[PDB]
Amino acid sequence: AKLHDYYKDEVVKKLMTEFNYNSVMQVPRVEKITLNMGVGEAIADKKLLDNAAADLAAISGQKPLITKARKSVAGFKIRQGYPIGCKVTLRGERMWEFFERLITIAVPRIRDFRGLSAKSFDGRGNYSMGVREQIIFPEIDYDKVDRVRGLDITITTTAKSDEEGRALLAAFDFPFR
Amino acid sequence: ARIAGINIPDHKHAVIALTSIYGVGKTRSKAILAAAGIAEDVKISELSEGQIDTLRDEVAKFVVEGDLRREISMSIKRLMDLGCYRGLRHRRGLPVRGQRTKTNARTRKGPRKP
Amino acid sequence: MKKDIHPKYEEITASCSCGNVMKIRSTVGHDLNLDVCSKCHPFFTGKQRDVATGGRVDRFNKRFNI
Amino acid sequence: RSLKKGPFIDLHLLKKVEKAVESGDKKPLRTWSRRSTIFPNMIGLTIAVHNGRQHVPVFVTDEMVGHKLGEFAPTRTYR
RNA sequence: UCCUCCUAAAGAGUAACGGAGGAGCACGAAGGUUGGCUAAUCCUGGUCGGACAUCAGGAGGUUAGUGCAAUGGCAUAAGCC
RNA sequence: CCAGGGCUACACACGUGCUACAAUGGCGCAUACAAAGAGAAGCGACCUCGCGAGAGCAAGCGGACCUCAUAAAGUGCGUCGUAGUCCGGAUUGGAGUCUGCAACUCGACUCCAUGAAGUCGGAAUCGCUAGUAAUCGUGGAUCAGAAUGCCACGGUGAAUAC
Repeated sequence: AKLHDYYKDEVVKKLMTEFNYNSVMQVPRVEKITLNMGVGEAIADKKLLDNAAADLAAISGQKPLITKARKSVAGFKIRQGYPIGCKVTLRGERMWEFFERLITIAVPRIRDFRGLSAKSFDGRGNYSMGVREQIIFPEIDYDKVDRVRGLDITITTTAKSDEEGRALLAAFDFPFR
Repeated sequence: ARIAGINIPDHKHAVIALTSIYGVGKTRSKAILAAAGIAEDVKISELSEGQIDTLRDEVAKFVVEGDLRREISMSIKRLMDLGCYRGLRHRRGLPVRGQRTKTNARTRKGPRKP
Repeated sequence: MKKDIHPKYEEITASCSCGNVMKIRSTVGHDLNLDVCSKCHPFFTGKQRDVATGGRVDRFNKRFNI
Repeated sequence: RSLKKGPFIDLHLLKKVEKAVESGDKKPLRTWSRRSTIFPNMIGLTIAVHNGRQHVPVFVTDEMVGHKLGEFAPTRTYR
């Protein structure tokens, strides 16, 4: 949790004077980081799914939750209850250990990194980011992999506005475009 | 390895292995390994870490995989938004170096579909 | 967490080429050896390269030379 | 691509552009010299080069200085 | 032959070759209990990803759901695990 | 008469070619053996510069003597190891050289980068009887420049004909 005590000592005073908050319970905290990987080819083979589940478990460090189809969509030829996606919720200490590992080890490995968007906020302080290539995480060795299988990461924060949400991530050198 | 962004071949000699990067062929790769003091007959598996690093700053002197593609595509977009003759043939999709189109130019025009 | 269903989440050491050696916890297995890191990436100079788009009339003055 | 020792300009247009640059923004300058390059003192001038039958007007920006004048007058028209 | 609504005139019932629809089953869980949970449809953000999969958040408040027609009911859920 | 443009267009179809799809090959280094022909407002050594196309300086030659002009397949050695791969070279970007008043339409060539289609080709169909087919290079005319065409020249060199 090398960034958690970096948050607890450097960030919370750098942000409370940034927004003249009256208390320390006003500063936005990042509560959870969640890792979706929508497979969508599991209708063809229900072995491409748990191959896409092992590498989420390799990136995160915990066994992922296989998600099911919610309604039913015949435009994609799926029906209710079919396993379509695969998610990982990261809270607490492993959220912090994933957060340092993303911004120091993973995001520098991006082929043609130019800077993450500042326009990619939901409007409620949450930041979402797709990664489009799983190989930048060094837990997946290059030889065993058979599909590119990109994923997407959405960081949930307790920010009221995304202007405060952009200020929270900038204190962690979450770089930007 | 991860030379200049990608580079995972193996079992190849380093002059041929280096050519996987978009921006280096056989003669630029020979210029890399001469300036790095690496013999050309070595595989990447037998490369020490004290040799992979002195290629990364060596390959960094030439515009390669990342910033080369946006350089080339902007120069095409420099022509296409100029409205010049080469830009005009880039738009329609047709050979731009002044060669025939009566019977050939399948490369620019794709397959003969109808 | 639940036991025995998660991958082996152990503490490894990561060493980049710029000298930043860092201690993390990951399922790589041990001893990740990097090439680039946060304080090794050219996000402060390398992002600005094609932002410098270059001129066109100076190229003419590199050819007219007079 | 050609002629390192000096770029090429028509004197018929070089005399015409030096009069027109000191006379400010004028009517379009008719010319037939497609083969001449576009010197940097021609930026903003509305040269009208010949394409075979018309004098199509080209508005010279700074981006077109390495190029020649005929690159902006497509002589052949197509469907 | 049976079920639901209207005709049917605010209890019940009530006809016509009157107006609309269904049934001749399914289920060893879709039954019992205990514990838990709360929908539809939009909106923004997000790799492939697209009106429309899977994620995050907000709005919304049952417009959802009920093995099967329609009415009555259902949040203490009779809905979901 | 003149300038500019067209004869070079491009949804497509055909003819004749060239280069390929590789290991009887590719690439790297070393090295051997030709014939024929051209050359004066022409051919252009050697030397120097340039990665290179070339440039500068410039002898010699109207020629069995001078120059174009190092023939290439071959052969040795090394590597590649059957992959769309060190195959293939199209296309495109950038940077150049030369010719010419001038290279945009619309030249050839070099350099760097790129690296597509193609893994032997349907029905059909062509050429060839011996120094032939096949394959390898060289020269010439036309020509300021611009051929894979044409016309010539030699190298290696078959199979088969009941």
